[PDB]
Amino acid sequence: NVTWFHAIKRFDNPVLPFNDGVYFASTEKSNIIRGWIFGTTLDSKTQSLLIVNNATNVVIKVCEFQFCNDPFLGVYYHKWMESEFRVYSSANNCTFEYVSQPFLMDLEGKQGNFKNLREFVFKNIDGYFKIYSKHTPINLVRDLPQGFSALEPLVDLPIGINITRFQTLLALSSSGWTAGAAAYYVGYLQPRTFLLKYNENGTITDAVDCALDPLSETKCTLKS
Amino acid sequence: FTVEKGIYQTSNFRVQPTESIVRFPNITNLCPFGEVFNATRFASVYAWNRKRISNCVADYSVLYNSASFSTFKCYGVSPTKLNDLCFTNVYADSFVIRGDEVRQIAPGQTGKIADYNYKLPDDFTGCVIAWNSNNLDSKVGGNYNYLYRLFRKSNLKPFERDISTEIYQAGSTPCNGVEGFNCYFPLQSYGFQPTNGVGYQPYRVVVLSFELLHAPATVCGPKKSTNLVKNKCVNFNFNGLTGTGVLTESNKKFLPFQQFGRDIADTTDAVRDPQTLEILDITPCSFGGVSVITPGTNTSNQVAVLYQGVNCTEVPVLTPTWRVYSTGSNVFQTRAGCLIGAEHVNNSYECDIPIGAGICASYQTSQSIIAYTMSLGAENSVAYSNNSIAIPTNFTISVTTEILPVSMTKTSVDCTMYICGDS
Amino acid sequence: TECSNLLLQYGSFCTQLNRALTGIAVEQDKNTQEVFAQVKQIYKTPPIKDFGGFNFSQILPDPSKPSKRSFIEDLLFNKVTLADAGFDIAARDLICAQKFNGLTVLPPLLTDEMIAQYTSALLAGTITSGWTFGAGAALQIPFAMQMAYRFNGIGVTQNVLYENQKLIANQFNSAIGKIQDSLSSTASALGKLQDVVNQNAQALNTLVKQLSSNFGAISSVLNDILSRLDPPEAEVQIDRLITGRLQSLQTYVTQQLIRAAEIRASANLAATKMSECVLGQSKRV
Amino acid sequence: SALGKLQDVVNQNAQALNTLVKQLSSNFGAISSVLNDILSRLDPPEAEVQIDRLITGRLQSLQTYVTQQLIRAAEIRASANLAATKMSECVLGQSKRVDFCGKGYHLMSFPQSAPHGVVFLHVTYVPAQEKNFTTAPAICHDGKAHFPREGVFVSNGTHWFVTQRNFYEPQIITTDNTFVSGNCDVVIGIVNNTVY
Amino acid sequence: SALGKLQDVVNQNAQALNTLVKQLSSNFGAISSVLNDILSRLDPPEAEV
Ligand SMILES: *[C@@H]1O[C@H](CO)[C@@H](O[C@@H]2O[C@H](CO)[C@@H](O[C@@H]3O[C@H](CO)[C@@H](O)[C@H](O)[C@@H]3O)[C@H](O)[C@H]2NC(C)=O)[C@H](O)[C@H]1NC(C)=O
Ligand SMILES: *[C@@H]1O[C@H](CO)[C@@H](O[C@@H]2O[C@H](CO)[C@@H](O[C@@H]3O[C@H](CO)[C@@H](O)[C@H](O)[C@@H]3O)[C@H](O)[C@H]2NC(C)=O)[C@H](O)[C@H]1NC(C)=O
Ligand SMILES: *[C@@H]1O[C@H](CO)[C@@H](O[C@@H]2O[C@H](CO)[C@@H](O[C@@H]3O[C@H](CO)[C@@H](O)[C@H](O)[C@@H]3O)[C@H](O)[C@H]2NC(C)=O)[C@H](O)[C@H]1NC(C)=O
Ligand SMILES: *[C@@H]1O[C@H](CO)[C@@H](O[C@@H]2O[C@H](CO)[C@@H](O[C@H]3O[C@H](CO)[C@@H](O)[C@H](O)[C@@H]3O)[C@H](O)[C@H]2NC(C)=O)[C@H](O)[C@H]1NC(C)=O
Ligand SMILES: *[C@@H]1O[C@H](CO)[C@@H](O[C@@H]2O[C@H](CO)[C@@H](O[C@H]3O[C@H](CO)[C@@H](O)[C@H](O)[C@@H]3O)[C@H](O)[C@H]2NC(C)=O)[C@H](O)[C@H]1NC(C)=O
Ligand SMILES: *[C@@H]1O[C@H](CO[C@H]2O[C@@H](C)[C@@H](O)[C@@H](O)[C@@H]2O)[C@@H](O[C@@H]2O[C@H](CO)[C@@H](O)[C@H](O)[C@H]2NC(C)=O)[C@H](O)[C@H]1NC(C)=O
Ligand SMILES: *[C@@H]1O[C@H](CO)[C@@H](O[C@@H]2O[C@H](CO)[C@@H](O)[C@H](O)[C@H]2NC(C)=O)[C@H](O)[C@H]1NC(C)=O
Ligand SMILES: *[C@@H]1O[C@H](CO)[C@@H](O)[C@H](O)[C@H]1NC(C)=O
Ligand SMILES: *[C@@H]1O[C@H](CO)[C@@H](O)[C@H](O)[C@H]1NC(C)=O
Ligand SMILES: *[C@@H]1O[C@H](CO)[C@@H](O)[C@H](O)[C@H]1NC(C)=O
Ligand SMILES: *[C@@H]1O[C@H](CO)[C@@H](O)[C@H](O)[C@H]1NC(C)=O
Ligand SMILES: *[C@@H]1O[C@H](CO)[C@@H](O)[C@H](O)[C@H]1NC(C)=O
Repeated sequence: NVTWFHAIKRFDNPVLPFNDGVYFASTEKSNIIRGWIFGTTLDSKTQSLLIVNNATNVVIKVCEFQFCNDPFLGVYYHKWMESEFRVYSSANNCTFEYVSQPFLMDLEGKQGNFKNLREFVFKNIDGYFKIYSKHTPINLVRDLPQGFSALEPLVDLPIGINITRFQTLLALSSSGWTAGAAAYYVGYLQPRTFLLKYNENGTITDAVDCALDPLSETKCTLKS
Repeated sequence: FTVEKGIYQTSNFRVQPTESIVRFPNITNLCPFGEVFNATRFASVYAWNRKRISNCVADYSVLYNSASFSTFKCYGVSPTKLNDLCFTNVYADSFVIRGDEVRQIAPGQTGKIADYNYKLPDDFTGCVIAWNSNNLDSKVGGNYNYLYRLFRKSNLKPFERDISTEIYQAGSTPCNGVEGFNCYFPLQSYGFQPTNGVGYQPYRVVVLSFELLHAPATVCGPKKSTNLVKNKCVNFNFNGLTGTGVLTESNKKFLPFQQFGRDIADTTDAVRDPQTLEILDITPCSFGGVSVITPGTNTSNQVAVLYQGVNCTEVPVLTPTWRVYSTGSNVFQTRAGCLIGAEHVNNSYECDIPIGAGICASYQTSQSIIAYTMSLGAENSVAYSNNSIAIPTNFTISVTTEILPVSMTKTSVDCTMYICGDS
Repeated sequence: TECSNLLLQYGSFCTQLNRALTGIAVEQDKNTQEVFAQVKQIYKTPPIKDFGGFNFSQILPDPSKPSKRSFIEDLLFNKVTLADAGFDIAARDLICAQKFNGLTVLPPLLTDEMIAQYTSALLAGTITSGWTFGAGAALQIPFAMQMAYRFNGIGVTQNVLYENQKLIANQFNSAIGKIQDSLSSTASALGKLQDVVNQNAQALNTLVKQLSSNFGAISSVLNDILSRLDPPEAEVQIDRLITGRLQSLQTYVTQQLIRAAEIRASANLAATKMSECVLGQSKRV
Repeated sequence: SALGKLQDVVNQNAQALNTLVKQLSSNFGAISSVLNDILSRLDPPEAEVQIDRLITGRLQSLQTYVTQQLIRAAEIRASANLAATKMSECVLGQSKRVDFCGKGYHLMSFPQSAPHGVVFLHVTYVPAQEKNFTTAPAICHDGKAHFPREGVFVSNGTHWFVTQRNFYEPQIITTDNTFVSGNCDVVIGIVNNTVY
Repeated sequence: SALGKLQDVVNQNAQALNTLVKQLSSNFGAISSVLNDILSRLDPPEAEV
C-alpha cells in the first residue's frame, strides 16, 4: 500500500512521517516537488534537512531553517510567472550545507512517452541520509508501471542527527486556479529479507520478497 | 624413528608475502583536536555538543601521551592501534559532568544521567577522554552555567539530546511554566565550586564514537602510504584493511561509493585503491599439503616430496623449511601437484605408492625412486569365435585365506574421573 | 600467529580432524578398487563382433573419443554435473571458493579413463567368456551358446534360446536402445549420484560460510580484531572465534564420517553386485 | 602384513585412547592443565573460571572420543555381520555366490579364530589347463536337432563328442546324452553328425 | 520379550528424547536454567553473559 498525492491551491504537501525510509518514484516535468524536508521540528527549531534537488544540483542544506506554513514559490508557470517567495523563509541558523555536481533531471518539458520515472528511495538511518535513485524510461503516464530495475546509490552523508518526521517542498489566486497535473507516491520501507539475483555483471536482475507469500518464502528458504 | 613404506602428509607449505603494502588516501591536514580539546567552554551534559571530524589525519598518539587526562579508556579499539587505523567518520562529543558520573558515561551503565541526558550504546566502539576542569570552569560562588536534566517523561535513546524545557510531572497534575505540585524545572544546576570535594568537581569529557571498517574511510592515521606492486604475494593494507595475497588488475565495476568487494566467507577478494581509483583482484597466496614419499627406512633413506595442488613453476618461484630439493633436475609436474626427487619413466608397473591421478611411485634399481602411470593389468585378447570353445582338461585345488575383524576392545570410561580427578 | 598459538592450547584436536579426513580420502580409493579392479587381466573384445546377433556397440568402448568410453558411459558423464567448481578437467589450481581457507580437494587415484578400462575389461570378459573369467582363466565360448547356459540356469531348456535366437537378440537390442533413449531424455535418472555430489558440496559450503560468524566476538574477521585490539583483550575475541570455528570443523568431519560410512556400504553392495551379477549368474531374487 | 586388517583395528583403538589421555595435558586456556595446581594456587571464585575451562575442553575431548568409537563400532558391526554370513554360507554350506567364499568355484571353507577376528580358509575349484575345441549348439542326425542334456558338443577336428562343461571328458553322442527338439532348419550353427 | 529388537528401538529413541528435554534444566554455569528468569532479573548487558 503506497499512498498517492496530488502535487498542486490544493497543496497536498503535508509533513508526512519518514518511518524508516520512503519511496518517491514519480513522472512529471519541472520537478514540481524538487525539494524535501527531513527532521523532527521542521520549523527552524532543529537542523531540519532542506534538500532541493533542483535542476542544477542536489544542494543539501541541513540548516535550522524556517519553513513557513506554505513554503512555496507559488509560481503559476505556463498558466512562467511567480506569486510570492516563501520557498526559503529564512536561515535562523545552520549545521551543514553540501552541493553536488551540477546535474539535471529530465524535469525539462517533455511528455511523449514519459521516460521520467525518477525512482528515488530516500532512506535515513544511523546518522545518514541515502538518496538511492534510478532513471527508468517507462512508457505509461498512468499509475506506477510494472517492471524491475535496481536503484543505484546517489548520496551518502554522515549527518548524525535524529529524524522523526519529513515534509516535501513544493514550488507551486484561488479563483479559477488550474490545479497542477503532477503527483507523487510515498511508499514505506519496513525490515524485510530479499533474495537478490546478481547477474554475471553485478546488477540486480530479480528479487524475491521472502515474506510476500508461501512460494516466495520457499524460494528464500532454498536460496534459489 | 622408523617409517614404513608409503606416502605421509606433512606440514602444509605456503608462499609467504614478499613485502608489505600500505594504501591510504593522501591527506595532510590534521584533525581539529585542538578545537574540541582546548575549547574555551564546554556545553552542558543535557546540551552535549557533537562536533564532526572528517577529511583529516588524526595523530591519536599525542592525545594519549598527555597525562592531563584522568581517564583515557577505549572500548572497541586500543589507543596504540588508533594511529594505524582508517575510519569512516568520527563524532567528537564534549560535555561537562560531575566527577562521580564519569562511571555512568561508560557503556552499559544506568542512572539519571544515563537515562535522561546522555546514554551510550551497548556495543560502543571508541575512546572516552576526561580531565578535571575545576580551576578552568569553577567559581567560589557556584558556576551554575552547567546544568543537567533530572526530570523526563521517558528514558532517552542512546546518543539522544534533549533541549526542551517542558515541565515534567511525575505525580500527574500536568502544569507548565512556573513550577508547583509534582511539576519542577527539568534542568538542575551543579554546585561546581573549587571548595567542593573530589567527585563533585566539574570534569570535562570528550568521547569519540567513530564507526569502523564499513564504508569508504575518510579520516585515518599519520602513516605514509607506500608504493603499489601487483602480481606478487604481498601484505596489503587498504585503509586499515590488512591482509595477505597476490594483487592483480581486475575488470570489476565498483559503484562510486564502493571500496571493498567481499567473498562468500566474508573475505575481501577485490579492493579499490584509495589513491588511484582502480579495482584490484585479491587472492591469498598459493598453498597446499606436503607429502613425503618414502620406501621403508630400513630399505633406504631416500625420499621424494609431493607439493600437492600447486603446479611446479611456483616452487622455484616458504613454510616447509627445507628449500634444498629446489635444485631439481628431476621435478615432475603431476595432476596431483609437483613431485620432486622422483625419476619419471614411461614404463607402467603395478601401483606401489599411490600419488593420485593414476600416478604411483616405486623404489627400484643404481637405486632410485621412480614415478610412473600405474598399469591396470596384463593385456589379453580372448580368442573368441562363434564356433570355438575352451574346456579345462585339468584342475587345481586352491586354498585362500580371508581375514575379517569381528570385535574390538571393550572400553569403559568414568566421566567424572577423566574430567575431574578426585576433585 | 596469534590465533595459531592460542589454538595450541586445545591439544591435538586439529591432528584428529586431519587424520579423520585422511581416512575418508584413502577409503574412497579403496571403494573404487573393490568395485572395478575385480579383474587382473585387461580383456579386449575381438575385432569381429559376431555375437549371434546381439548388439553391444552402445556399451563397448568407442575408440574415436579421447577417453575410450562407451556411448552410454558418455551419456552418464554428461547427466551428472558438478555443483561448486571443478574437482576433473582442471589444468591448473583447483580454482574453488573453498580453496581460500585451507580446504583442498585431492584427485582420485584411478582416473576416469582407468575406470573405463576396467569396465571395458569386465564387459569384454563377460561377452567373450561368460562367467569363466571370474573363476579363473577366461575360456571363450560362442555368445549364443553362453546364452543357452544362462537359460538353463533359470530353468528353461536351451532349445528355447536356439529356436528363438533371432527374436531374443532383437529384444535385447531393442531393450538396450531404450536405455540409451531414457538416459538421453530424462534428467533424474542419476539422482543417487547427484545427491552425493550435492550433499558434499552443500556441507563444504556450510563450512566455508561458517567463517562469517562472529560467535559473539566483535568481528568475524581475524585481521580486524588484531588490527584494533591489543594482545590482552584481543585474545578474548580471538578465543571466541577459535571455539566457534573449531566446533564448525568438528561438525563437518563428523558428518563426513557418517556419509563415508553410507558410501562404503553402497560401494560394498556394488562390489558384491559386480561379483555376483556380472562375474556370474545370480539366483538371488 | 597378512593380518593388517586385525592390526588396524587394534592400532586405531590404541591411538584413540592415547589421544584421549594426551588431552589431559592441554590448558584449553586455563593457567595450567593440572587441576590440583589450580586448586592449590587459587581461591574458589577465581578457581572456578580456570576449572570451567578445563571441564569444557575435557568434556569436548570425551565427546569426540565416544563419537569416533560409535562410528568405529558400526564399522566393526558390519564386518561382524559379514563374517557371520560367511560362516553360515561358506562353512555351514556350499555357496554359489561368485567370489563370496573365495576366488573360483567354492567347495568348502574352514574357520580359524584370530585375535578380535576370524580367518576363513576358502577351498575352491580352479580349472587349470584348457584346450581349444570346435563346438556346435546342436547336432543334426536324422532331420532332428539334438541338444546336450548336460554338457556341450565338441570336436577334436574329426569326431564329435559330448563333454561336461567344466572338465574335458569326451563321450560318444548317444540318445541318452542328448534330447531332441524340432528339426535342423531353425538352429543357427547346427552341424551334421550321427547320434548313436 | 519376543519383540525385544523392536522394543529396543522405541526405548532408545524415547530415552534420547527424554535426555534432550531434561537437558533444558541445566544451568551450564548460568545463574538459572530458566531463560525468562534471567531476562526478568538482569539488564541486557549482564543477561547476555
Ligand atoms: C555483462 O557483461 C558481459 C561481458 O562484458 C556482456 O556481454 C556482451 O556479449 C555480447 C556478445 O555478442 C556483446 O555483443 C557484441 O558486442 C561486441 C563488442 O561491441 C561485438 O564485437 C560483437 O560482435 C557483438 O556484437 C555485448 O557487447 C556484450 N555486452 C557488453 C556491455 O559488453 C553482457 O552483455 C553484459 N550483460 C549480461 C546480462 O550478461
Ligand atoms: C577324435 O576322437 C576319435 C575317437 O577317440 C579318434 O578316432 C579314433 O582314432 C584312433 C586312432 O588314433 C582309433 O583307435 C584305433 O582303434 C582301432 C579299433 O577300432 C584299432 O584297430 C586301431 O589300431 C587304433 O588302435 C579309434 O578307433 C578311432 N575311433 C573312431 C570312431 O574312428 C580320432 O583320432 C580323434 N581325432 C583327432 C584329430 O584327434
Ligand atoms: C545337415 O543335413 C544335410 C546333410 O547332408 C545337409 O543339408 C542338406 O545338404 C544336402 C546335400 O547332401 C541337400 O540335400 C540335397 O538337396 C538338393 C536340393 O534339392 C538336391 O539337389 C540334392 O540331390 C540333395 O537331395 C539339402 O539341400 C541340404 N539342406 C537340407 C535342409 O536338407 C547339411 O550337411 C546339414 N544341414 C543342416 C541345416 O544341418
Ligand atoms: C593336473 O595338474 C597336476 C598338478 O597339480 C598334475 O600333477 C602332476 O603330474 C606330474 C607328472 O608326473 C608330477 O611330476 C611328478 O612327475 C614329473 C615327471 O617325473 C616331475 O616333474 C615331478 O617333480 C614329479 O616327479 C607332479 O608332481 C604332479 N603333481 C601332483 C600334486 O600330483 C597332473 O599331471 C595334471 N593332470 C593332467 C591329465 O594333466
Ligand atoms: C549395432 O547397433 C548400432 C547402433 O545401435 C548400429 O550402428 C548404426 O549403424 C547404422 C548403419 O551403419 C548407422 O546408420 C546411419 O548412420 C550413418 C552415420 O554417418 C549415416 O551416415 C548413414 O546414413 C547410416 O546408414 C547408425 O548411425 C549407426 N549408429 C552408431 C552409433 O554407430 C550397428 O549397425 C549395429 N551393428 C550390427 C552388426 O548390426
Ligand atoms: C586357442 O586358440 C587361439 C588361436 O589359435 C588356435 O586357434 C584355434 C581356433 C585352432 O585353430 C588352433 O589350431 C590354433 O592354434 C590361441 O590364441 C593364440 O595364441 C598364440 C600363442 O602364440 C598366438 O600366436 C595367437 O596370436 C593367439 N591368437 C589370439 C586370437 O589370441 C590360443 O593360444 C589357443 N589356446 C589353447 C589353450 O590352446
Ligand atoms: C561363424 O563364423 C564363420 C566364419 O567366420 C561363418 O562361416 C561362413 O564364413 C564365410 C567366410 O567367407 C562367409 O562367406 C559365410 O557367409 C559364413 N556363413 C554365414 C551364414 O555368413 C559362419 O556363418 C558364422 N556362423 C556360425 C553359426 O558359425
Ligand atoms: C590542550 O591544552 C594543553 C595545555 O593547555 C595542551 O597540553 C594540549 O596539547 C592541548 N590539546 C590540543 C589537542 O591542542
Ligand atoms: C591521492 O593523490 C591523488 C593524485 O596524487 C589524488 O587524485 C587523490 O585525490 C588523493 N587522495 C585524496 C583523498 O584526495
Ligand atoms: C629393517 O632392516 C634392518 C637392517 O638394518 C633389520 O634389522 C630389520 O629387521 C628390518 N625391519 C623390517 C620390518 O623388515
Ligand atoms: C619416454 O619416451 C620418450 C621418447 O619416446 C623419451 O624421450 C622420454 O625421455 C621417456 N620419458 C621419460 C620421463 O624419460
Ligand atoms: C604453471 O603455472 C605457470 C605460471 O606460474 C604457468 O606459466 C604454467 O603454464 C603452468 N603450467 C601448467 C602445466 O599448468
